[PDB]
Amino acid sequence: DITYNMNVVIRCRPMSISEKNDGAKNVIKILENKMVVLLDPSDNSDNVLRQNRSREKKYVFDYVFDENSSQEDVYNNSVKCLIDAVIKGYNSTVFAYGATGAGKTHTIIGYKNEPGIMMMILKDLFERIKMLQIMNEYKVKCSFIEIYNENICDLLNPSNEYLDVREDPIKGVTVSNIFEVCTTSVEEIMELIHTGNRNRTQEPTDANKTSSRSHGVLQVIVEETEKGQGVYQQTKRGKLCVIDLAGSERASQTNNKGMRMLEGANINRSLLALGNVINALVLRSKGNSKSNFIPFRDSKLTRLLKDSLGGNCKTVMIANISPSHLSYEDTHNTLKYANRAKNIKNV
Amino acid sequence: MREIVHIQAGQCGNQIGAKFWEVISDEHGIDPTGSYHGDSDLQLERINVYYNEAAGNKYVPRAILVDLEPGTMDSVRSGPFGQIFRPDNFVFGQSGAGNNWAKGHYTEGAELVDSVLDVVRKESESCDCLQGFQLTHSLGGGTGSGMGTLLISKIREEYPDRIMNTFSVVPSPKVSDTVVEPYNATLSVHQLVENTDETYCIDNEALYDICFRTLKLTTPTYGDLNHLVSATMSGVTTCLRFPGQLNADLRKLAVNMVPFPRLHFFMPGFAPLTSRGSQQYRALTVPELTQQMFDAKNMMAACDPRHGRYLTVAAVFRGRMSMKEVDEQMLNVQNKNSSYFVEWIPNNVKTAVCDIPPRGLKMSATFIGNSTAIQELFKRISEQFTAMFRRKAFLHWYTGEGMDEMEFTEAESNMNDLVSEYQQYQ
Ligand SMILES: Nc1nc2c(ncn2[C@@H]2O[C@H](COP(=O)(O)CP(=O)(O)OP(=O)(O)O)[C@@H](O)[C@H]2O)c(=O)[nH]1
Ligand SMILES: Nc1nc2c(ncn2[C@@H]2O[C@H](COP(=O)(O)OP(=O)(O)OP(=O)(O)O)[C@@H](O)[C@H]2O)c(=O)[nH]1
Ligand SMILES: [Mg+2]
Ligand SMILES: [Mg+2]
Repeated sequence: DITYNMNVVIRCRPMSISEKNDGAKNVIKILENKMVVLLDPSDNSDNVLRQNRSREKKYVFDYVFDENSSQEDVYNNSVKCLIDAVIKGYNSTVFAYGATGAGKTHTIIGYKNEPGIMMMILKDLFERIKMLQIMNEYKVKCSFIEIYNENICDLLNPSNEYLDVREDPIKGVTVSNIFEVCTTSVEEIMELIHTGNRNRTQEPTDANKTSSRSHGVLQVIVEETEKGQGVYQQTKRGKLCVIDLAGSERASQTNNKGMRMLEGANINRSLLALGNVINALVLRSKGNSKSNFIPFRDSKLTRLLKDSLGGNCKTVMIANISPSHLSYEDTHNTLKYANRAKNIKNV
Repeated sequence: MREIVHIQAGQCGNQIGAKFWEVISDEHGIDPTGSYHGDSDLQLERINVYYNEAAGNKYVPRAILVDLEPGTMDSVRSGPFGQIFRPDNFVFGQSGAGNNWAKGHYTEGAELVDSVLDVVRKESESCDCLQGFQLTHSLGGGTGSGMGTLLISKIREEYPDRIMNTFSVVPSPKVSDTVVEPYNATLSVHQLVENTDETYCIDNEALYDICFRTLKLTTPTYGDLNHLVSATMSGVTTCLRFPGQLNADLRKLAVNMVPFPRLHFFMPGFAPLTSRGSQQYRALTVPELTQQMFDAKNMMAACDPRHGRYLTVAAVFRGRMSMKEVDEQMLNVQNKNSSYFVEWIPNNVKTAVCDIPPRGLKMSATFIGNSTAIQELFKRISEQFTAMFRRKAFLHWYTGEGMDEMEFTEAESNMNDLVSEYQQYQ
């Protein structure tokens, strides 16, 4: 019963001083909340090009955030309802996406500095939960893992090294040997995660000093019971999952290091697997004739996220792009992926 | 350049490997001592793909022989061609696995495996540019299945960018040799799904059918059956060993035949196949070979290709042939049998041609098909597993080797998913 719901939003970073100093032109314009235009900077020297006007490349979103959008604005207008879904006993999932160097980590997760929407996600989670806790005891557990070359690192507790995925009785997915910290405040989980970021595999690549080589996956479980512990309870374990997708890579022209080529391929493969999983879930949600298996099997990322992705859950794709023509190609591909993540012709 | 590493695991696997080696040595003009006594310079040009050159003008298979029992090793060493193998490349245990996947994968096999790993690392170091690995084994027992799988996992971890090929003899439906075969197959298939790039599904029942119906052979022995498998094996890698007009190696074949990561289970085939009597009343021509290869009754997997669709098929031709004629024949087969080919992959056929034919024959062919009918093989196995597992039959033995029920649940789920995926793409 796939009733998959995914909102797709995107954050346009403000043009940086470096981009301005390098002569960057504004390829990105927002026409509406629903749409973004990427002005492909063609010379248009031919009559055909002048007639076709391929410059106006449109992409479909639920909410395009402009250059002035902050972490608080992205939170307030996108993930806010996903947090509510978890509070109410459902799962939800947030995916950060874009070419490496796009600022995905800072917009969404942070790293001590730049709290990201993750801080905002937890901040409201805990205020609402602490209030609800008066009647229904809550245990907000938190795990943080790394999906790298299809192996899973325990980021909160690296002594478990690289782990597999297993099916639960009633076939949900568990990562073996993962540390789960029961918390009461955003300060605890946020610091826990940011500390966990220290154990992530990252490298100083040409496109990004801190390029993630892996998908950073947060799993916050809002476990609840009526405080009447001696009673039979239909408890809930809603999972608020946030994924820092590994940045897309086409930097292999210079990243000729054996491991970077391996990592690059596995990253791109699994980003595409996510894409295919999303396309399948959307098609089933739409109720198209494509009755078949959702290919969660194609990656560890999707196998694990299956538990939220195939049900009555709220998900969100948050992409990161630049207005500069100097990175037109990266913005183009980032927008293309996101457009395909949504698959709705409203634009 | 482009060296392949051969691994043989468990009795059946070893036996098949022996046959394979015998054929290939003959092909390259190598005698039982390791000395080259061939005529053609083409036989030695690419000798390094399968052989290491030892001191004093001798050649030795880049082969590792593995078993949990020593008897098999002895049997191999005493065989015709037994003396060609490097003595240090025999890695044997003393206990055996007793048809228990857990013994092979977790216990006895675990103890064994480090030696094997050490050997194969050395073998890799020796070779200038190893393209990958070929493992010959079965899924139904303990060693080839459990130990083999373990070995594969280890290999892939150290060589994640190299090509991983398995020739897996699968349990047939009717001819069930053992009682726990379903368990062993299920457990091993799961592991294969994640760690092999291409898996050649060979089935004993189908082989028997070929021997009885097509060769009209009065008394098939395992050796005879093995010969067929060996021929098929030789076919795939002919492009690495000889010149040709259109050349395709292990990687090229995989890329053309595997459209989705998990769907890498092939039904292989070989042609021509005739009796002694029916040799005279036949045309040695490409149309006839083509006709033979595409027939359902010439498949070495017990699956009806007419029960599914071909996703992709690779044909590898050996001998002096006109390319046009080859192309015509392949187009004709796809046009005439439209309903057996998936319509959303135009030109479902990949062709490769090697100028050097096998010995005794002027023309020969090898077939590799990715057919949606392979689901039948998985489905039956799944069913049998369910039948056992529902009553927890024979579970205790496996659990005594450290295995947990949950693994079984996982594997079964995985296989089911795989089956579903095949069905949907049909
Ligand atoms: N096609 C062939 N199949 C074989 C051959 N020998 C055995 N088999 C098949 O394989 C299965 C028996 O497998 P094995 O003897 O290889 C089990 P193995 O020695 O690997 O582990 P143990 O459980 O430790 O004996 C069964 O289906 C046989 O019918 C052979 O020469 N050719
Ligand atoms: N006209 C002509 N076409 C050929 C010949 N050999 C191969 N082809 C065609 O070339 C295409 C296949 O490409 P190849 O040149 O074999 O491949 P390659 O350039 O070696 O590339 P890889 O092997 O993939 O590295 C097909 O369209 C063949 O029909 C030839 O001798 N003459
Ligand atoms: Mg044996
Ligand atoms: Mg070529």
